Amino acid sequence: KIRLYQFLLDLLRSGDMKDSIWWVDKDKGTFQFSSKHKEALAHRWGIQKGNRKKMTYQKMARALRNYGKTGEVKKVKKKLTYQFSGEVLGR
DNA sequence: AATAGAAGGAAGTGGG
DNA sequence: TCCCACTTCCTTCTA
Repeated sequence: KIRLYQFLLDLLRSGDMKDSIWWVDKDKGTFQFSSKHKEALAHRWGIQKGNRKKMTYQKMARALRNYGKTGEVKKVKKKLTYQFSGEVLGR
């Protein structure tokens, strides 16, 4: 199965949920979720994973925070905004 | 109060 | 056995 950060990067490259997620500065790898439409994207993540329960944004962001230590995704001090690492961006 | 974003400890589930 | 990569649950704090 696909990793959460790759799922998000794939969405950003494809544009298929442009109303739920978008680049802020793609050169830097910063991206931002929609306040009003992020849940639809969280639902898709859960369904792609086949999880038992409905996925929520809160649980999705809980997983996102676990990347902070290893570095694939880091929280940015801006509403609903995160940043991929250069390594993730290159791959 | 109502709403929302952000946080993380702890325990459960998957597939190695 | 025991880590992977989250998922789920619950509670806290700030704005």
